[PDB]
Amino acid sequence: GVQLQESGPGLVKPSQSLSLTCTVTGYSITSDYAWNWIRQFPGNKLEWMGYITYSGSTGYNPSLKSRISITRDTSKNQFFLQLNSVTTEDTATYYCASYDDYTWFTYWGQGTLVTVSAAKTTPPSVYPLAPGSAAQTNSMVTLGCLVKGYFPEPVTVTWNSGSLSSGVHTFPAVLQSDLYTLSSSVTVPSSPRPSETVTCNVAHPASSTKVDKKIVPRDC
Amino acid sequence: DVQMTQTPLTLSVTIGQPASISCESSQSLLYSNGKTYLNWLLQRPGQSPKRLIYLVSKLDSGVPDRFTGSGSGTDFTLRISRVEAEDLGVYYCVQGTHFPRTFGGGTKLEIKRADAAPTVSIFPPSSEQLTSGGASVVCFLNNFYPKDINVKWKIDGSERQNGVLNSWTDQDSKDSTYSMSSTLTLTKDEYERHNSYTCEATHKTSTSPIVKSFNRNEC
Repeated sequence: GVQLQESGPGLVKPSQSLSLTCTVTGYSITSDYAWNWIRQFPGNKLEWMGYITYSGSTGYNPSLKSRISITRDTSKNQFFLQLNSVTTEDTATYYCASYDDYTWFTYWGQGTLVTVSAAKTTPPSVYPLAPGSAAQTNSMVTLGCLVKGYFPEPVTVTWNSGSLSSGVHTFPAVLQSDLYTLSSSVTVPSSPRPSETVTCNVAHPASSTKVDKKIVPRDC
Repeated sequence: DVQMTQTPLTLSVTIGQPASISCESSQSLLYSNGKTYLNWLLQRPGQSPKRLIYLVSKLDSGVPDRFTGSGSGTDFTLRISRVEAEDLGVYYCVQGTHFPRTFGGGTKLEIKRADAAPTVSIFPPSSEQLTSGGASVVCFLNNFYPKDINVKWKIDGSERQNGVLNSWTDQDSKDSTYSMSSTLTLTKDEYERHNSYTCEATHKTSTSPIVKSFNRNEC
């Protein structure tokens, strides 16, 4: 199986230099093809940045020329992207991809989110959202988790470690005062809760955070 | 600097019917070797762009018979014979004939669904948060359609607009509905000065708004 994967900081200060690594497994970046770095801006616009051929030659997008660099380490089978004097306008998801507009060869990485900002990394606060006296009639019960005050993106939310996913809606984070707030709701039949336990797991990579919160009812 | 214009920007299609997206460049994409370098990418929510078509009509490995590509020079078209739920996402057309390679704005495909009234649930602040001196009241309006939804908060009968954070989700690829999150944040003190909290929603599904509330003193 073929595969590309990006690695690098998720947070970078403006003016600093962005440095990403793309590792390829299952094919030699020296054999054939051109290896590319593409970025997707929030709003969805994509932007081809540059490439490095299996021969060592590179091509860069004119608008980036002045500050872009793509090199490689053929012995590790990975090529790197270096962008200088990054501004907040460089916040985007960076993908590495390889393809031929002629053959059937096409592979994209998973992408890595890169936020450019002065703000400082901040672990999130997690709060369980239990009904007030909601669980009464209907056979379904909705519960929730509030993830607020973290930075930067992203956080991963699960319920019962993945055990539960059937009816989960995890809402997109909102930036409100240099900090993010996100929420996640889960609806289960009235038989599971509060009978059998329901937990929301939250992980904030940047801050090496791992928090589990059980949704226990309020006595009133 | 070869502009790639797509149309429409957003396409709503009812499951089982054909869909059509149009791509058009500022310059011919026909190359000197007689080959046209135009591809169609698809990006489902939470995932990476995925090529579906190259050389304007050649299908990629694993791409369904449903998709079809055609065009020539400066006008290409992606036709989906019959749409399915697994087709939700953004469609982009790329050009690899003239440097630099450029993409179209992308076309968001939305599934036209049967109207659904939101299921509303409201949550008081958790004692754990109040301790920090903060109070966030949350309101979830799950699985509804269309996306046209309006939320309004009322504390002790009077409307409050400041301190609200709304968040919508992408169309559910499973039932084709949307869900929204509305959070009203107050300080510990202001929350304790009022008792009746109401989350009110107005949607195409009903003539009178859906209401959910709670009294701070009751639990």
